[PDB]
Amino acid sequence: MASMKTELIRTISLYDTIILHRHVRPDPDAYGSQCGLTEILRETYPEKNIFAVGTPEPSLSFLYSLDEVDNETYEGALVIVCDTANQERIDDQRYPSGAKLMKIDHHPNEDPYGDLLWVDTSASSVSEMIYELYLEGKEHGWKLNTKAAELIYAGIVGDTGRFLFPNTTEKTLKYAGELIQYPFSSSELFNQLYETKLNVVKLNGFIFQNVSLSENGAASVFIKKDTLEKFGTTASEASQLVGTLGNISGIRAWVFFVEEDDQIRVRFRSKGPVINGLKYNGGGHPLASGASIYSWDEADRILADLETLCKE
Repeated sequence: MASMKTELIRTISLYDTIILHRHVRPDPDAYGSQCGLTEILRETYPEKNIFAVGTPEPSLSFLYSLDEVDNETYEGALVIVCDTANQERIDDQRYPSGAKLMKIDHHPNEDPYGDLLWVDTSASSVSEMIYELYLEGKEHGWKLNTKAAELIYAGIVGDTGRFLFPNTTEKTLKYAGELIQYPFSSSELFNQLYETKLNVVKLNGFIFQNVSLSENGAASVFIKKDTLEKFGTTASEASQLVGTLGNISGIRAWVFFVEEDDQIRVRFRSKGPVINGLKYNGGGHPLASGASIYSWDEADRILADLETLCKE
């Protein structure tokens, strides 16, 4: 809604202090929406006290640095939470202690928190929504500088896997075209987003070398303790590699089994068949899913089922 968009801008003009949140374990969209908006507000309102809080992610610290804020700073503040569907995942829970709370998200509105809410499930990403907000804010004095343009672009390219994912729409590409006119270097941004440690690259090599495809295009990857120790890779590094099998000729759906301290992180992926239906105490989207498990026996039966989902 255009009105709804205007009501956010009006509210932002009104508060002297604005403190911005995002979700725990932030991804590029969280940096681009939260920090992109911070940077628009800093440029536009050099008289306001603007702060972006939370715990940084070291692989994205190159985008922007966060602030360490006192409890007193929230008194009478506007608080803005970006890209966070559930209150319990907001990084830095002090979010409701301001005078006002504003929710800007693209995930379904199951937790309809905020005094003002702007939820658009058709946006690719919350970074796209921030660029659309800025388009409506321009007429009200908003300024997008080079740093902000770079943040928003980074959000959009990280969240869509660089216009690869089904969440890419016409607006995504249009706004990216607009944003790429700012004098930041897109190629050094991509170099940094995609920079990968040699040991993780090696683990990725081990996975490619040993993957096998059934008759039905099903595939599986067991990354056990020993494997992690040998490559010096964390379980989280290993699981983040699940998406690298997607270009294999004839692959339909696959799964990673990563052995953690407490559980075994399971990651599912599919080139077509729906895999949320595969129940095992965890679900997700139709082509990307997750769950936990507690023995290899249980993994072995997930396998039998994957075979079936792929045969059918």
